[PDB]
Amino acid sequence: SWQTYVDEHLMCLAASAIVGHDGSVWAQSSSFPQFKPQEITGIMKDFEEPGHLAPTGLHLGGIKYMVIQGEAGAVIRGKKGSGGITIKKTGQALVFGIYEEPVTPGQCNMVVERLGDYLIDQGL
Repeated sequence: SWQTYVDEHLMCLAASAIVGHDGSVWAQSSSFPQFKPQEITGIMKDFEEPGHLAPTGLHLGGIKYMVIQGEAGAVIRGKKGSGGITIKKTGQALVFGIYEEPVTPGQCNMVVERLGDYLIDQGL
């Protein structure tokens, strides 16, 4: 099934998703939150303007994260409690990874990187 394909190729407590720059879901794991378009817009702006989201924090699914060091124009990183969020920009899409202990930041960061690696390799 599509969902078993997605769940085993994405990060699946942790969740992950591939979202177009226009905000449409290309694939999301079973527990990935619904999000708001304005949330995607501010994320797209932080990729243009590093530090943009830092004074207000990063919001996804209404959840507030503290912005930390990412990769300018390419990766956003956020922390909350014992978990956090990683967002990688590709040519056409955004890869999201959300994690909570005992999932580690490094586990999430690497699933996101691998997804972006695949998408960019496909020209997306």
